Amino acid sequence: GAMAPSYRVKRMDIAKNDEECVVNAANPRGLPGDGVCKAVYKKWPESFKNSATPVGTAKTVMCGTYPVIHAVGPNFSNYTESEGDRELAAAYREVAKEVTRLGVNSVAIPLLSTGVYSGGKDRLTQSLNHLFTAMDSTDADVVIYCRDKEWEKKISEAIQMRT
Ligand SMILES: OCc1ccc2c(c1)CCO2
Ligand SMILES: OCc1ccc2c(c1)CCO2
Ligand SMILES: [Cl-]
Ligand SMILES: [Cl-]
Repeated sequence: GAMAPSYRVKRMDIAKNDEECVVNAANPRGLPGDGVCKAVYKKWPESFKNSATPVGTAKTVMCGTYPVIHAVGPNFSNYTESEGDRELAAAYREVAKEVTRLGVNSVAIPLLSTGVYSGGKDRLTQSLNHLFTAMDSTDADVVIYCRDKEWEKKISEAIQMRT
């Protein structure tokens, strides 16, 4: 575990992370995808061997010894707000199981269902709060990766609000 498990946020490409494993914002089919998923495919293409897994689940595939945790958030275009909320909570609970199983001391994690799967809504708070609910009981250092300058500020404020 980490010395003093922390949350941090960085505004940069998760494919450049400095952590012991990465969480992909995957699609259920293990396809290269777009956004975070395509960055992950370019950097760790070997990790897409038999990476297909259902919505609300996570499936780890090793790229060398580097673990890629393929987490499948719901596409809110297709799910109801209620069912999508359940599946998004579930995906992060499966990430926490994988992070624990792997024995890593740090993980790089994107905000699931906030991009193309957001159904055109701002889900920063929804996605981050489900991230915290899952990861709070883990002792890995968590580094959240985002693209937008205003999102960085809001995620940082949310982390600091808990102290
Ligand atoms: O698409 C690659 C990429 C990802 C995050 C990010 C940047 C680029 C600039 C600021 O943060
Ligand atoms: O612009 C697409 C994109 C790619 C990688 C990545 C992000 C976005 C946020 C953190 O990591
Ligand atoms: Cl997304
Ligand atoms: Cl972002």
